[PDB]
Amino acid sequence: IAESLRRLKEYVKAGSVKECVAEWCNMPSVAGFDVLSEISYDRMLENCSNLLLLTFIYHISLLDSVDDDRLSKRMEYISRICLNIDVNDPKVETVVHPVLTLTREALLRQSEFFSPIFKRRLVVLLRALDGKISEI
Repeated sequence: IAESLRRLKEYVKAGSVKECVAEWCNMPSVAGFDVLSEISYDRMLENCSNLLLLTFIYHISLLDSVDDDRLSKRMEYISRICLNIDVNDPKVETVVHPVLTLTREALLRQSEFFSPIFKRRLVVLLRALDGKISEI
């Protein structure tokens, strides 16, 4: 964890966005997520491949923290990426359906422990994920 945090911190400073996301996905710690969270989702969309973006939301869905502020960031990243992602990109055709399915299931598995604010926010997020699965 500690070696990885050091790399993440330096990638954020340099503005190495893809590198930040890829580093965190390889070592998806809570502390690392908090460093990465300095990078807004729009920068991620400009710099990361669709495969990497799907790797990222999958890892966010598994992260074992339900703290309100952290969960807010978790859900915002997932929402924005899933609304932006082109589910018809051939490069992700063999992963996009199972990844969206696993992402939804992962969030539901944690949902009993979400505060009421985020139980309600999840209903909205699930609708967005289901809409993307509906396209394909």
